[PDB]
Amino acid sequence: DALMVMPFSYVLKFLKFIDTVMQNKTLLHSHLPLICKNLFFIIKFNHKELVSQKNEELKLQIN
Amino acid sequence: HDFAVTSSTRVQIFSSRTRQVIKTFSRFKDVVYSASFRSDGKLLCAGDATGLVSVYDSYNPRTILLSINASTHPTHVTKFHTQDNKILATASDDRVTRLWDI
Amino acid sequence: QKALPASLVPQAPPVLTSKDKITKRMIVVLAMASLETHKIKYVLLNCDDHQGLLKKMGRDISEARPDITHQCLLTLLDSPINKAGKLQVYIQTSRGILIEVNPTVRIPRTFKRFSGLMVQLLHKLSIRSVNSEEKLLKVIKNPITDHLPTKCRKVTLSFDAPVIRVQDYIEKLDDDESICVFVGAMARGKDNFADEYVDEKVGLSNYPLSASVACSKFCHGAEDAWNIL
Amino acid sequence: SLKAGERLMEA
Amino acid sequence: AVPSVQTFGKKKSATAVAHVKAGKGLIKVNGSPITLVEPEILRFKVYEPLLLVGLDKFSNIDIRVRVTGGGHVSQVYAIRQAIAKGLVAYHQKYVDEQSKNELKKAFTSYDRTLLIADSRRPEPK
Amino acid sequence: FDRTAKPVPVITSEVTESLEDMIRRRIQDSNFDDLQRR
Amino acid sequence: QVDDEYAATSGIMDPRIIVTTSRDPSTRLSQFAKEIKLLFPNAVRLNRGNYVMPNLVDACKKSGTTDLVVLHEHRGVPTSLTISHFPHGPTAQFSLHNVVMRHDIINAGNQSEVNPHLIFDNFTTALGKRVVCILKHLFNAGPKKDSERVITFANRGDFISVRQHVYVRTREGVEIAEVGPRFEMRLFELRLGTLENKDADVEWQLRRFIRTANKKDYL
Amino acid sequence: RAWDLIRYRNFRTFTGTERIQFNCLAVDPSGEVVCAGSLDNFDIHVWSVQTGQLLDALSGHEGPVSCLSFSQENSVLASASWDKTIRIWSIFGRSQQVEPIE
Amino acid sequence: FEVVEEFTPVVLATPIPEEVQQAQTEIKLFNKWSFEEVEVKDASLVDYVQVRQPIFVAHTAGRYANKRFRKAQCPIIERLTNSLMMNGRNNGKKLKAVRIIKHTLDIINVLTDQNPIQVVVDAITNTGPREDTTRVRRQAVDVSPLRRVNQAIALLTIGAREAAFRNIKTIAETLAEELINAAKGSSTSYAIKKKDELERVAKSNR
Amino acid sequence: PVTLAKVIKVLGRTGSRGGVTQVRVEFLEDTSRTIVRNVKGPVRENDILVLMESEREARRLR
Amino acid sequence: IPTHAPKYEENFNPDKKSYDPDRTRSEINKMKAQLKKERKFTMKEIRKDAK
RNA sequence: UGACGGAGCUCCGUCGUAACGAGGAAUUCCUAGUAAGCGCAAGUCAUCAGCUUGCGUUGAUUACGUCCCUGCCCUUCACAC
Repeated sequence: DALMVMPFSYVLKFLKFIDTVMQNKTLLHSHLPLICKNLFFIIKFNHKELVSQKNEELKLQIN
Repeated sequence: HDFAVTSSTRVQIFSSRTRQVIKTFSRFKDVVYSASFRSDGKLLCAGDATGLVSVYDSYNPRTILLSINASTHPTHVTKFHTQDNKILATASDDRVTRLWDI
Repeated sequence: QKALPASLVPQAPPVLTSKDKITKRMIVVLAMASLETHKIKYVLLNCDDHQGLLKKMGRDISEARPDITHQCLLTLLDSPINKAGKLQVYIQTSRGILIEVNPTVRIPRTFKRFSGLMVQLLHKLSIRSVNSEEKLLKVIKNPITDHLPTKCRKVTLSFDAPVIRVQDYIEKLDDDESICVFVGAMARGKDNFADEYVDEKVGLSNYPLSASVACSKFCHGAEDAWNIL
Repeated sequence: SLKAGERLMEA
Repeated sequence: AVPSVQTFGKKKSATAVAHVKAGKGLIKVNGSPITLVEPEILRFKVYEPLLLVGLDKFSNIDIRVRVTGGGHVSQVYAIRQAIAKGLVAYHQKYVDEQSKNELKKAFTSYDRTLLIADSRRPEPK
Repeated sequence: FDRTAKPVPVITSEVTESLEDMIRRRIQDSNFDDLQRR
Repeated sequence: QVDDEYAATSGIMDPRIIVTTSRDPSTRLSQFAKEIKLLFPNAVRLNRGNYVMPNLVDACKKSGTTDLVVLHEHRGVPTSLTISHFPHGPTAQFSLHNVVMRHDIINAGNQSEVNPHLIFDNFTTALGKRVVCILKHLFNAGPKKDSERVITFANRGDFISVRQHVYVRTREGVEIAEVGPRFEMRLFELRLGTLENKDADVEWQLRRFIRTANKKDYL
Repeated sequence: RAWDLIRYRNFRTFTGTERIQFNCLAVDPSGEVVCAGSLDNFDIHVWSVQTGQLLDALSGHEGPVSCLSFSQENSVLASASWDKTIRIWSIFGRSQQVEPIE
Repeated sequence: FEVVEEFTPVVLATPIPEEVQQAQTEIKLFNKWSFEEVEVKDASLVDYVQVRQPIFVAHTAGRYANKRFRKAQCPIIERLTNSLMMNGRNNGKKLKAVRIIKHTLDIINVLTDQNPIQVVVDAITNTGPREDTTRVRRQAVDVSPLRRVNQAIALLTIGAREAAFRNIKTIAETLAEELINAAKGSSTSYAIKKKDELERVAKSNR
Repeated sequence: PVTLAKVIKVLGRTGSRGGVTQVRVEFLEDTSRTIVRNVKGPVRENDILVLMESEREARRLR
Repeated sequence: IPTHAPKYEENFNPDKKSYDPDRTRSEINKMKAQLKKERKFTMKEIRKDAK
């Protein structure tokens, strides 16, 4: 419910956050299940808006 | 084609066949100066020495549809525009012939 | 050669009351009027006359001056705009009692006689004329919003707000509208009494203004603006 | 006080 | 025996009994023509069924409606329920079923109360 | 002359005192006539 | 042991109660109707506007309601109280005297809605045991031992006094505080059936016009 | 009786308090509420699959409930009986509402 | 090409006025106004200003309080009739409301030749407050479409009523004037003034 | 100019002020662009709302 | 605008009775009130004593 | 959103727009055949006629979500979590 309240603008900051976590692989394995659940619902909830954008920097982050 | 006569403070509509009064409009406080119908014949407009112009539904004396105070001077002529229904012409002793809209 | 009106006899302008809302008007709202009664016989509590009694009540005697409310009505009621039938006055007691002031009334010029009315009005809730034809002072139901005109402009007298010209203000406003002015009868206090309901607050002069002075200044501009004379 | 999500937005 | 059917329509305490038989198109309410039912303003309501199926169906039947109890509004509702139900039952007993089917379809498509009693049974909360 | 039915009682102070004393006694002993799940 | 009507659910299911009033109730009666529900934990107030008694009972029966309570008044003065136990009775008729409402108390505050403690005093006769049985089952069971809210039904010459207190256990005793309301109820009719059934057989009725009605005691 | 096919076990059994025979059943799409009906009780029983407690007995039918079904999307419940009526139950949510249809 | 479903003239033993047959051709409000050309100009008011089901008279005895959003399916004319009756003395009197409304449509058609139902729809759509304020001071907030239509009917009925509360003008004519002005969008209609004030106040508290 | 946005999700657990609902809407002009708003009247999904301003983002209104 | 003056009673006491033009009209009104108070006072007393 | 008369809430016809003119502050209650209006019966061993209880008729608006405020209450046999 907390994450559904999030506007799509804060999703992009969330995706950037998750990307930065990726480099810290120590933090990655420590909380891998949680990162999976929260990241992936977020894609679910506002998939339509996320796919809409043409932003190159977002395209490399998702990859 | 019942015909309206303006007499004293009243307007009397007479049936063509019966040749007798079928409707009477006596709401007017002062002398009445006109009884012209609209083109559709549904509405009747009239003038008064007070200057107010009152619009009645023809054959329905009880109902008043629209009342306009054209001037404080007497209003002697009140005629609906034949081409256009909505606009009503009012001429008064004020020497200005106001063109009203319903 | 525009023709003359048929009847040029002088005609008294209508007495404008709460039932009539369409007409353009100036409404002066004397917010936070310090008007309260208490049995000693009920007397209008005053800053000077009843100091010990108000101390027993626990209310500060600084905000216990119905004189200011009395003076504002005098200048407002005596203004030519009132004589032209274009101004109506409402009074909001600090306790939350709303009073409608009929423009036709003549409040006594002496304050003591005025206090005699206020206890009469607050207890009897209505005041009648000498000839018994019209109710001059009648307490009315809050909020103040419903009694005011349907389309109206709202301002408060704020010393902190930018200084404006009242004449230039009323001129730029529309005609079917009406102007409502919230004047604080308080000796001192924060100008947030009407903040809930008003849309903006304006300043009238850079120097501080008394309630009697400010409302008189505001109405004179309307007379100049509306050519009341 | 701040709730779930609202606290996150600050974070 | 003359083919005929009997039906009931109820609204509050108002009850209407409609007898529908073979005929030449005479509709009567309480021994008076249906045009004379009152109040006038609500007349079309009792005309309401008559208009949907078309007056042609009724040219071949006579109908007599007797109303008792309730008020004017409830009585009119009883009359319209009774006339609809009587027409449907008569076409059921004496006419093909494609008839009963389109009559029921039209009546329920407009307003189901023509066929089903509307009872505001109390509901607790 | 006689009276027919019971006179309606008057809840006087001593009656109130007597009643509340019984209430205080019952609770002091925790003697409550209560319904319980069987 | 608990009576046949209540034995089936005595200590198995909590009671469901509806409180109502006569047609076109006065404000005070509605206000009293507001108090009585707050007395019984599972009571719900229902407006009796144009309701018909067979419809009222039938609708309540469909709801699974356990008890129905109806109040009458006279010039804003509560006068009678009736309790009917579904699905087949009994129905008790009570007369209210010396009614004092909580709205007559200034700055009284809000009550507690915990499952109350119950006190039944001076009920001896078989009829007395019966009246306790009806009145007992209106409330929820298993009140918490330290529950602070207590109701008492005190019998004094067939005039059942009702008081409702909140207590604090002190180091040298117990202190109670009245919350109200105060009133006196006297049973005068008890029938085997729902209140709709005027034809229900009477278990018992109060003879006021027996000579000894001045002095004869029942509860 | 509730069954897991993976381990083929009766992982739960629900029973009415009054020893009622059950003829119809329905399971919530979320798989969290199990609701059954009877020809002897005239009311509809409900349980939690997780805990097995009887949440509430839905009442209002004057005849036996014949059959039951939940919405896959709306999550609402539709019930029928020999009482010549259909009732729609909005059990989920802060407030409970019932819509009967004849 | 032609299709014939009627091979005999229809004469009923009970006489029927011919306008009733003309009604059989098409269902018209009071047998005098057609719903076919009526459309809600604003998309938002669609699905909540219901005009697609034609009715002879406003009275229906429908069950429109049972659920939350049932009031949407109500015919809007019936909603206006229900809102018209108020203030205790008129309570319980729906028939008087129907008569007053029928007079109002007669007056509207007389004053403007346009279909009065479209005038009603236009007034309701125009007067719907699109944004409002809530007490926190005040804060601006959006307005749901059912709140728009309800509040619109409320303002129209209230303004028309209060305008004729102590005046020679009767309820029917004051209605017709208020709906006409609201449909025009002129500030003369009380409801439009209130809507403008509300939206402006929310704009200030935006 | 005033825009139209169709509600897609009525947010829950949001604790807005009484009589106020926090909701998610999608502009009709652009089926991609979504915005969170606050509404005063009762609301269901699939409605559309008239927005005077399209830039302000909803905040929990205490 | 037309001008009118207020009507009011100097030294007004709300608890006090409104002044009456006719003395006989006032005096009977006094004693009608007194009779009612005494009557209602007596009736409660006899009831309680009889009770 | 009147009065009078007639006819069957509807229609027709006539008129005509000392105290008080719909009631302040506060405060109370209320969700569908409900609020409200209207009339007709009975007085059921308690109560009631300074009235009480029934019966029918007409019949709505706004909410039916929210725990934001304010109070009360409860908690600390698989699969998946």
